[PDB]
Amino acid sequence: ADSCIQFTRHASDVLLNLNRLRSRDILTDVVIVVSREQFRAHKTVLMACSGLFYSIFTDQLKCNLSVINLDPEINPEGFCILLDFMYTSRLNLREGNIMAVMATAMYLQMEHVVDTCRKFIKASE
Amino acid sequence: ADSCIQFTRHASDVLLNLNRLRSRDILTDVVIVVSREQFRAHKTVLMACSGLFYSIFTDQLKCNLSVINLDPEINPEGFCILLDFMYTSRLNLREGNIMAVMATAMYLQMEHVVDTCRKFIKASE
Amino acid sequence: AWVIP
Amino acid sequence: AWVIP
Ligand SMILES: COc1ccc([C@H]2C[C@@H](c3ccc(Cl)cc3)Nc3ncnn32)c(OC)c1OC
Ligand SMILES: COc1ccc([C@H]2C[C@@H](c3ccc(Cl)cc3)Nc3ncnn32)c(OC)c1OC
Repeated sequence: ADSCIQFTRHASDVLLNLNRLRSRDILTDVVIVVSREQFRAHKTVLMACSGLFYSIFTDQLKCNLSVINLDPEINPEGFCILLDFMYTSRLNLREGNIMAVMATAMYLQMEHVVDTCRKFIKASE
Repeated sequence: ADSCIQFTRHASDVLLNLNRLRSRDILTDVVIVVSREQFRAHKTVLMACSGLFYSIFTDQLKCNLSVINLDPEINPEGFCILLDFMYTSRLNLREGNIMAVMATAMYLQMEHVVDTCRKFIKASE
Repeated sequence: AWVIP
Repeated sequence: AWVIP
């Protein structure tokens, strides 16, 4: 219908609550392994934020896996920063992590993050 | 960190993508039965929007059910309207459905929806 | 909150 | 879009 009203804060409130479920380990259904580190998450949130996870979890075999191992070249802190961005909209971008964050965002197919990393790098050169 | 940047549209984009997963029946993990009607959804989105579903899916036995049957007094169209609100932030509130929407929102423990229903009813009296 | 979208 | 929250 074209007659709907909208609650402005709803999408933000949903994301806050999904991150609270992740913090409490409620209904997490996948572990992402990045070298020596493991991160528990919800497949639907990963798919909704990343083109790589969208492809993985729509594959008829990989959709059923409970563990996904990422490429060993992926930096765990870079992944942690991007997973926190997925669940909060906030990206902890710092001089010390920007190259790892950008490389991880390219691998995860997160173009908006890649774009801001490129802009911050270009401003310092 | 206090140094984060934020992507304004992220939470809205996540919700649009979760609703696209629901439309395509991707990774839905529960069927909600309302009298003769069935609705497929994602438990995490329901929990993030409703106090009743938060209680159900944090219960150690009910968290594992793949079908949840609602009270027979719940109107299926009222539930459909609220499920669409959960996944889109938009509530199709009309003179013809407001009483059913309000009763369903009280049962699902969705206080912001109950509040706007009460305001619209009060304005017409 | 509520608005006309 | 990006902002300072
Ligand atoms: C409106 O068209 C589309 C909308 C959404 C998707 C994908 C995108 C995918 C995604 C990719 C990259 C990023 Cl940064 C974030 C999310 N996640 C997703 N969840 C549900 N659907 N979709 C699409 O890819 C199939 C679309 O056809 C181009
Ligand atoms: C900051 O404190 C809390 C934040 C969130 C929740 C619940 C609320 C619950 C919910 C209830 C009602 C509505 Cl309208 C929408 C959502 N959904 C949820 N997903 C994850 N956590 N929570 C809480 O309930 C345990 C909180 O302690 C009061």
